[PDB]
Amino acid sequence: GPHMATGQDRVVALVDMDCFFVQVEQRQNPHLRNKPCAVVQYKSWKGGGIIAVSYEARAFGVTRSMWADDAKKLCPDLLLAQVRESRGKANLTKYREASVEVMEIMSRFAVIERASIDEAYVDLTSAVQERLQKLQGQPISADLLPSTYIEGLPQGPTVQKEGMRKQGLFQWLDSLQIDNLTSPDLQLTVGAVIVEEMRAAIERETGFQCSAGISHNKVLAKLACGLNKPNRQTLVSHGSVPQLFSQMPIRKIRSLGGKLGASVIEILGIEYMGELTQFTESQLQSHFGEKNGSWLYAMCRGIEHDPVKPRQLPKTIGCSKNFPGKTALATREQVQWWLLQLAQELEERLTKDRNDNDRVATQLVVSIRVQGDKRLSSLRRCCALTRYDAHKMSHDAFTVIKNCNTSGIQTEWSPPLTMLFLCATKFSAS
DNA sequence: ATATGACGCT
DNA sequence: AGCGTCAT
Ligand SMILES: Nc1ncnc2c1ncn2[C@H]1C[C@H](O)[C@@H](COP(=O)(O)OP(=O)(O)OP(=O)(O)O)O1
Ligand SMILES: [Ca+2]
Repeated sequence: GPHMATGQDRVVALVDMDCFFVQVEQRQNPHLRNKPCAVVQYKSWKGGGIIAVSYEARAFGVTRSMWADDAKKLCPDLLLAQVRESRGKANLTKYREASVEVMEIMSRFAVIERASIDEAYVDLTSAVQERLQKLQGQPISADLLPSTYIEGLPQGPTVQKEGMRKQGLFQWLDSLQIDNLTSPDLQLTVGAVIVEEMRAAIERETGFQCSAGISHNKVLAKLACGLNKPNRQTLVSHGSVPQLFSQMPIRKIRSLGGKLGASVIEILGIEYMGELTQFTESQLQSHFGEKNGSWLYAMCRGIEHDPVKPRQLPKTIGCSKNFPGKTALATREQVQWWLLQLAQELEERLTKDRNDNDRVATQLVVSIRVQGDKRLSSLRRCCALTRYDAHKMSHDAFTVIKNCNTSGIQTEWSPPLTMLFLCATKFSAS
C-alpha cells in the first residue's frame, strides 16, 4: 500500500542509432541512400561478412552475420559498402568518429552513459523537472510528440500505422494529469518531448536517424526502444508493464538473453516475464542467487535501480583479429608480425585518445586462442603499458605469451593461434 | 567457412 | 589476476 515503492522515481531514455554503420556509409555516398544496402568486412570471403543492414534490405531477409554472396540470393540488388582495412584488418575508425558526433550532441541535453558504439542512456530526471517548471502547468500538445508511440494504447471501445499511433497518443494525453508536477506519467511525457528535441538535433546536425525508448529505468528504456523502429520513439509507462510483460519472452529483457534467462525458463517452467510475479523474492534468490533473485523480483514488476553512469568514453581500447582454419598462425614470425600489426593500430588509437581525453592507459592485456578451444578466450595475461610504442607493446605481448608455444621446434608455433587480442586498460588522468 | 566493449565471480 | 557472461 503506502510503503510499496513503484520504481517511478527517474526518467531514463535509451537512444539507439538506426542501422548505424549503414547510415554512416549512406551519408558519405548518396547513391546508397534509400536502398537495400549493407556494410561488409573482408571482401574476398564470399563477398564479405555483413555487419549492418538497411531496413529496405531487412525486408528481403538480409541479416547480420550472413555472407554477402548469400545475402545476394535473397536480395539480388543489395548494394554494399566495405569497411576500411588497415594492416590486414578491419578498421572501425570512421564509425567511432561518427559515434563521437552523436554522443557530443546528446551530451548537451543531459549526462549520458555510452552503452556501445551507437547507444546511449540518458537520465532526464532533472531536465524534466526544469522543463515542467517552465511549462507552468500548460498542457502538452500532440505536436510536441510527432514520432512517439505510447505502448499499450490505443485501447478500449482507422487501419493505418500513423492513424493508430496518433489515436494512442490522444488517449494518453487526454488522460494526463498536468495539474501534478510529481505525476510519473507526466514526467515520462515531458521526457519524451525532450527526446524528440534530442533526436531532431542529432538528425539536423549529423544526418543520422535513431529510435528511442523512454521509461523509468534502463531495462524498460531499452525494451521500449526496440518496439517501434526505425526512426520512432516509444514511451513505456509503469502502468503498461503488466500487459506488456504478460506475453514478453523472458529472453527479450536485457541480461536475460543468454544462459541465466534460459535457466529461468527451464527451472521455473515459465515463458514470459510477467509469470515471474508469482514467486516470492526468497524463491527467486534460492534459484538464481541473492543478486539475480532480488533483481528478477523487482524487474518483473517494472522496477530496476541500475544508474545511468556518467561515462561518455570507453574504459578500454582494444584491437583484435581472428585467424581461422588454414590461416591460423603457425610460425613464430607470423605471430610477431601480427602482434606488431595490432600493436600499431593500438598505438595510433591510444595516442589520439591521450591528446583528446587527457588520460593514459597503464595496463596491456594480451589474449590469444589456440586451435581447438570451443572456448573463445583461451588465455589472458597482462603486463605494464609504460610507453605508447608499437614495437615495445608487441614485444611485451610476445614475452607474456611465448611459453604457450608447445612446439619443441624453435621457429614453429603449436598449437596454431586462431586469435590475437591486445587491449589497453586501467586509464589514469593525464 | 572464415571486431569490439562492460561487468561479475573467485 | 584470470576467466566467464552478455551485449553492440
Ligand atoms: N557482431 C558484430 N560484429 C561487428 N559489428 C557489429 C556487431 N554487432 C553490431 N555491430 C555494429 C554494426 C551496427 O551498425 C552497430 C550497432 O549495432 P546494432 O544497434 O546491434 O545494429 P544496427 O544499429 O546496425 O541495427 P538496428 O537499427 O537493429 O539498431 O554496431
Ligand atoms: Ca543501432
